[PDB]
Amino acid sequence: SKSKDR
Amino acid sequence: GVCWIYYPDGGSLVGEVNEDGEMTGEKIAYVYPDERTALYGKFIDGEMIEGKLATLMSTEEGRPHFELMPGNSVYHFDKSTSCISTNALLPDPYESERVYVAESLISSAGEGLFSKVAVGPNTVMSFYNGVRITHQEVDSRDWALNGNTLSLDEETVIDVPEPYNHVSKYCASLGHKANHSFTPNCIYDMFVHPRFGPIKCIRTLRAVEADEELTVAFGYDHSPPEAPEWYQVELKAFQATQQ
Ligand SMILES: Nc1ncnc2c1ncn2[C@@H]1O[C@H](CSCC[C@H](N)C(=O)O)[C@@H](O)[C@H]1O
Repeated sequence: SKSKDR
Repeated sequence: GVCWIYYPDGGSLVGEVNEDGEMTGEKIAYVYPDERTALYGKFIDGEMIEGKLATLMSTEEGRPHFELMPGNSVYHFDKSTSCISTNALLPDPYESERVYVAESLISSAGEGLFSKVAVGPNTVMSFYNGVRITHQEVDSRDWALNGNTLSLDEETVIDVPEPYNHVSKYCASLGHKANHSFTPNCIYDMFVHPRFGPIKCIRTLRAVEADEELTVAFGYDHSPPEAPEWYQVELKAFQATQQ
């Protein structure tokens, strides 16, 4: 969720 | 004779394999995606024990011939963990010839990442190394601590936490210094690095000019809009320009 490019 | 083993990202290990058929010996090399810059020396089973910076000058019957660079430019397999690097200040020599950090052209973006040189599309420009933490952790804390978090896979997030977000404190890689755009000229893409191990890199989608700022799509979840307020803002703006 809380981070780039999942 | 010689074997080359390419990673999907375009980097390779090249050398004579040993009796048991492993990338093991004193004259193995890792060759970066430009097929020129290389790290030459001692590997065991494809792990860089001692790689000295070299240029690939040519191949004869498929065999690579290197020139060492002067210095004692030695590098080592050094996967991060709480520990970002054993050499926080030693730059990636491939990255160093391609990008530099400067004030961003985007108002109040702060710093950004720029091409030193003109390159083609599909060109790997910079590396995104960091400490290796978990999604639960990342997702349990405030956005203010999540500026540099990058999803690696479904178990791992890569972070560059304060104060390593300052180049005078960390400059082994610079991928985290790339700013966000909804009209990017680059993407994050998987990369297997001889020093950092499996990380992500930053690759052009189109030809880029010397001194252009490099931008990527951060790709936060648009509808769970789980993102920091500045991104949520640029999104409203952009979707208006689109709708
Ligand atoms: N499009 C954008 N607009 C405003 N700020 C941005 C941005 N893209 C990145 N940033 C800033 O950069 C952070 C991600 S790290 C990118 C490098 C950063 N500009 C720096 O000076 O260290 C974000 O938390 C945000 O503060």
